[PDB]
Amino acid sequence: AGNEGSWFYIQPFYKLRSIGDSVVIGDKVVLNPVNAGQPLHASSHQLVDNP
Amino acid sequence: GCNEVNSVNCNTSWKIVLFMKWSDNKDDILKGGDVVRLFHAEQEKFLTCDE
Repeated sequence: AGNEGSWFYIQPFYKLRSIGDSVVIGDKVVLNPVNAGQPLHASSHQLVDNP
Repeated sequence: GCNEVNSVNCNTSWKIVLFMKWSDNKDDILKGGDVVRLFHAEQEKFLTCDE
């Protein structure tokens, strides 16, 4: 759909490495909805069809 | 001992060696001959030693 919410969260954080530059490989803060939309789950929440 | 050098009759050897270049001197770089404050640390902190 490529619709409203995706769209990403403006995408850095931590400390190393402020916004306004190139990140190649590392680890990152990924998407938000425009509707707010971050933060995000890590979860311990699933059902029976899978472990 | 804390002598010095000027004016009066006396021959003397001098000079130095590999220190700074037209390359390194400008700018920021790692100013190796004149490095400044110790810190790695980005944990909102810039640690450095004290007694």
